[PDB]
Amino acid sequence: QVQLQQWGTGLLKPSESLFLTCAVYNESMSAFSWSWIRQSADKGLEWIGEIDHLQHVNYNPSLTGRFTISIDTSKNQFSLRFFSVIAADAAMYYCARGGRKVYHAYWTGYVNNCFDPWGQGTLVTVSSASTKGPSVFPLAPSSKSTSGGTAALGCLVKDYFPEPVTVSWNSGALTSGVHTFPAVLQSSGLYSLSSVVTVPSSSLGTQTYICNVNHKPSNTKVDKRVEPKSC
Amino acid sequence: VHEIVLTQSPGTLSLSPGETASLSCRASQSVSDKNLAWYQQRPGLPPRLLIYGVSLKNTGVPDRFSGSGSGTNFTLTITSLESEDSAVYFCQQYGSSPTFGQGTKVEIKRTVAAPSVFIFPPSDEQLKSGTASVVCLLNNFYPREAKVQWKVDNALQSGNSQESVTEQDSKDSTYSLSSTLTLSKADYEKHKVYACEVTHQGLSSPVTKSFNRGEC
Ligand SMILES: *[C@@H]1O[C@H](CO[C@@H]2O[C@@H](C)[C@@H](O)[C@@H](O)[C@@H]2O)[C@@H](O[C@@H]2O[C@H](CO)[C@@H](O[C@@H]3O[C@H](CO[C@H]4O[C@H](CO)[C@@H](O)[C@H](O)[C@@H]4O)[C@@H](O)[C@H](O)[C@@H]3O)[C@H](O)[C@H]2NC(C)=O)[C@H](O)[C@H]1NC(C)=O
Ligand SMILES: *[C@@H]1O[C@H](CO)[C@@H](O)[C@H](O)[C@H]1NC(C)=O
Repeated sequence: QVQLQQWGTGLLKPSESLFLTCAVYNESMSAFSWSWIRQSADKGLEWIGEIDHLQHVNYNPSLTGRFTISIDTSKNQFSLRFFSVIAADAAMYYCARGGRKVYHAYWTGYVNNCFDPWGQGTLVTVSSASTKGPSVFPLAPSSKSTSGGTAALGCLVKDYFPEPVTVSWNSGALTSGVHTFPAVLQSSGLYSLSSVVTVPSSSLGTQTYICNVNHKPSNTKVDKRVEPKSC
Repeated sequence: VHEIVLTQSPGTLSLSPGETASLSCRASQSVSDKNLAWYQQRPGLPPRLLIYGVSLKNTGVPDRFSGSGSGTNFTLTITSLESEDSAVYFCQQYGSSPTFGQGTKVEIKRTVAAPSVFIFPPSDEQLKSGTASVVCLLNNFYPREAKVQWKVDNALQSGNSQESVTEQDSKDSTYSLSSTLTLSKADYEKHKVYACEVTHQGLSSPVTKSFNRGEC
């Protein structure tokens, strides 16, 4: 199974250089073209550029000159480097396997320049604000009944920057009924999100509920137990 | 070389299971040969290739996904719609330098489901920090339209809260909404009754969840 794994630093100040790398497993670099694609809320999906095993590139004409794509055919990795980012470069950046190589007499071409599979994506934030780890506050259910059959509990992941954070429950053992909401940007410039789960009200006294919060930009990792609130 | 702009219509489509979805993708100029692809995207995931070569399906794509068209007019057809088809669909041309459409969001209709409403008081941990966040949860409702009103000692709150909504669940086709009313600890302790009033067509009347601060 072909797999693309990517990494790189996502948060950077304006006029700073972005550098992302994509490792290709279970595939020869010379059998396909390899592209970088970004996705933002303002511009949607934007193809950035592509490269082949001969180090030949083709760039987005609206972005040419602002970046360069390189390939390491021996290590099965290719990279993207923006020389000096601007605010409009904030987006989710993906790598993908592009067109498939076709053999001709004395040359080779590429057909069907669509993208499959994709990398997991690297979220890029362009800001001069410093990183900040979140506080994890419980969204406690009541010891008395809030709805007789089903209770809701959760965690408030508040005042962090930048995106993203991950939330699981009971180290992944609890997934049913979990809702992790999109974060909101507060007036202070810090993000805040909630993750909730609905559980049987009879389990509140016996079953332990722990939200696993991870904010990798700040290396803030918290396991917060959520207890019923009694009066 | 210049970029061929792809325009998708409609922006949003809402259909019941079993119906047929028809998604349009118009190109500003002719797309050579059959150099168009279709993608399906779900939250937190990269786009998933469905169709390439206008009509050729990707591995694992059911027969109910079919594409057609040529020149500047292309269409993605999804028959026998299912709940998991709730997603955003993009078209992409590769006749010139690759460009994408803006996407069409497909909502899958379901039976009316009233929201289960839960209110959460601020935690003692946060109150020590000098701030108080009150949270209201609307769980698993449909349709998407819903009204959340915060009331603090019967004072209607306007502009003092923020909310976010999950994308439509791929299994039960519901939405959920989280709303956060944040105050300073000083302003929080000036009032007693904190209420969340929810209006939704699945409810026979608006539901209010509330608590009294400092009575515990
Ligand atoms: C890359 O993808 C391969 C699979 O893809 C194949 O291999 C690559 C190299 C290309 O040639 C593709 O075209 C191919 O399709 C993954 O490798 C496979 O990993 C699985 C494990 O997930 C291996 O399966 C194991 O086999 C063990 C031995 O099986 C023997 O015993 C069983 C039982 O008696 C018997 O039935 C069998 O016939 C063998 O005799 C087994 O103990 C274990 O439990 C497991 O089933 C499989 O063999 C691997 N294939 C190859 C060719 O090595 C890579 O994991 C993947 N890499 C990445 C990074 O994604
Ligand atoms: C584009 O195709 C759709 C169906 O495939 C059709 O309904 C529509 O009229 C076409 N538009 C043009 C301009 O050809």
